[PDB]
Amino acid sequence: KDHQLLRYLLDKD
Amino acid sequence: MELTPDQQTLLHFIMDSYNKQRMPQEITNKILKEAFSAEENFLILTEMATNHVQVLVEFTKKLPGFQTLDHEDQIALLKGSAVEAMFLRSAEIFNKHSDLLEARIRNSGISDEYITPMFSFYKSIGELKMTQEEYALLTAIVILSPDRQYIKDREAVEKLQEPLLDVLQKLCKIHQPENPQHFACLLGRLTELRTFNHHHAEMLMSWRVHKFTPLLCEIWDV
Ligand SMILES: Cc1cc(OCc2c(-c3c(Cl)cncc3Cl)noc2C(C)C)ccc1-c1ccc2c(C(=O)O)cn(C)c2c1
Repeated sequence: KDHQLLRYLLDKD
Repeated sequence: MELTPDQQTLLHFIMDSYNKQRMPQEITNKILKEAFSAEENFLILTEMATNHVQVLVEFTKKLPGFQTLDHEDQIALLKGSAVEAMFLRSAEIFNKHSDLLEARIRNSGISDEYITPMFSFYKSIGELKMTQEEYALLTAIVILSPDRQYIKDREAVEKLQEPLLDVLQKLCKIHQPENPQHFACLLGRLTELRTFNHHHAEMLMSWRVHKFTPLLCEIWDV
């Protein structure tokens, strides 16, 4: 599990 | 000499997205009201950098074709462009309160080794008198750099970046028809931006003594 926050922001709406 | 409808559409999506960015008033009030000390000053810069990385993700997602790229290459493009985009934006704001911000930067426990080239870049940016379109397109061209580390499909990136360099050049020809070197000076800013990556790495690497934010730790592998 890497860049969890970054992925959350990128993958959110 | 004019942009084609297709180029006008592309430029329009970029400007619209660039124009949405903002620094929350919660943060700006701190620049004005918080204590003045190397420790506090460093913490404020940290909060600003974090808010910017967020603004940067929102801007990138709206860049034409970005979301059609491989999901991991999207991550790699953001991690490799964050410092560069953050310096470009800093430049912009500094060249258009700022007094206190400048003072905090110069007193945040950061070496002149870094501060010096930083303020010199702000100067050369200012001397260019860049338009908002120039700042937005340069920011996107910096983000869509096909040569970053860990990118799996570089050609898919080239396809997105090329059309932006084409529009930026045309804008230079239409708005500065008598100064054929204008485009060239913008590229000089692209190469100058890259030098901040090493500098930034040393600022991070070499002052372990310190916790940043979760967002910054991931983008900069802290
Ligand atoms: C103006 C600044 C500085 C900043 O510093 C963040 C840092 C830098 C460093 C330095 Cl000092 C200068 N340039 C680039 C780097 Cl990257 N070096 O280390 C750090 C932190 C991690 C300690 C981070 C973010 C902003 C910033 C961004 C956008 C806006 C903005 C708007 O968009 O409307 C309004 N304001 C006042 C802004 C401030």
